[PDB]
Amino acid sequence: TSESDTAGPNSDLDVNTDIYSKVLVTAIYLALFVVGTVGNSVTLFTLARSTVHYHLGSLALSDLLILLLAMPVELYNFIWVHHPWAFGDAGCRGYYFLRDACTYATALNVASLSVERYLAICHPFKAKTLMSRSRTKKFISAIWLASALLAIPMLFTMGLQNRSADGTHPGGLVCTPIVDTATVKVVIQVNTFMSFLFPMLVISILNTVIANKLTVMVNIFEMLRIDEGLRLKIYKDTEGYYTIGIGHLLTKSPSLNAAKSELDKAIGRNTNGVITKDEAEKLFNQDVDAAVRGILRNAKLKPVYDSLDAVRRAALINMVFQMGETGVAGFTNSLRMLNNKRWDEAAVNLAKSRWYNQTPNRAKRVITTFRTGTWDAYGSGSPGRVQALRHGVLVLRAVVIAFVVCWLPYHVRRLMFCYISDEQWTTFLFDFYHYFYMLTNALAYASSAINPILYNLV
Amino acid sequence: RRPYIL
Repeated sequence: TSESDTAGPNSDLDVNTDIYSKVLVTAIYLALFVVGTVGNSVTLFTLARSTVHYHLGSLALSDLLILLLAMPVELYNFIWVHHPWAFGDAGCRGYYFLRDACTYATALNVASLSVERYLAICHPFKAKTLMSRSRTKKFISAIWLASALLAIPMLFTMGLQNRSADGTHPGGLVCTPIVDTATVKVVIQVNTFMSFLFPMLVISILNTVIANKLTVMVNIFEMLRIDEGLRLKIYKDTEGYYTIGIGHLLTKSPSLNAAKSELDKAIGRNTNGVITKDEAEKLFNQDVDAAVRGILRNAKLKPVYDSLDAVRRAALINMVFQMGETGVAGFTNSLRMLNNKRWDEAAVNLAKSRWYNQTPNRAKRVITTFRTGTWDAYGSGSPGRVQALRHGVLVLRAVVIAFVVCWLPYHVRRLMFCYISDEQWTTFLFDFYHYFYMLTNALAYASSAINPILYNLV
Repeated sequence: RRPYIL
């Protein structure tokens, strides 16, 4: 009415958020937009010049698109001027489509980034030969393609709507879901589960598995470098064979030139019968996963290996390294004792075996490891290598913590929007929801500035 | 009054 009143009967759409909080959120938003712009750009710019950056570069793009596309509009029509929507029906359908499609791309990348890491650390014989530049290329194109398909429902759920008390007005046009609560409910759930819960489970599970493998590699390194011995020259095995390094069986052929011949199909130089320390650990890392694979494809060794902690797994690998998959699987009562976590019982029975009599000094160190779950029988260890272990664990935790700290309140807010029915919305829940809106999204935007810092420390 | 901003 009036045609002379601009702010008409739109009182039911008003939001009572203070201008002081608006100033604070805008300042917080300006800080996040500045850091996130440079951080994601520098990561994206320096990339254009080991395919683990293709995922990092993909993540660096999606975080930047969130700051450039969704942040300005939200700062105007969702923070400062809640109504009316100043971008039309096409803008209403387009904004919520892109904001969700890019949110998927970030969440799916964060998951896919840790998937490649899991395939790089926990499985060295399935990735070194199977991943190509072409596979990783299209794998990322599928991430963006699936993210755009999952955001298609937003083109139908959202839309322009006039909620002014007057039949017609301009100040009543709002960008709100144009479907019933049941349809809004289903759309928000599938969105919430797919992005939030799929990564959160995939991120936290795979990262926990990565932390154990890295701890095993730190434990198995010193245990075998002490018992098996590190020798940079060719020496004769106890059984009369040619070995080198950390017990790298070269060949059973008695020809020394043939042993020198095979000694460098893996090393890559001519050497003339000598290798370096860094080369020995490369042969060691290959010989370790071979023992790990035989343990995993064995049904008599895997249940024991799974129930053991990181330290006791190294003791098992220590035994598999010396005797083989069959020789260790010959132990059948002790493995069941190790499976029941009866350490003192298993420690005594192994002291009866032939393997304990052949190498008494080493067997006690392996047995003592099964007793205490610590490597104290091998000393304190190398502090330089063991600290890099502690670094990577906290980084894996940071990736999990940042994803939940930044995106849990965001999805929780949208659940409030559709699950609190009409009868439960008091005046306080309305004002809280809009103050709650500022906090959840500032945390959501923070991931666009935090990720270029975390994932560039990996 | 349910909110309209998602």
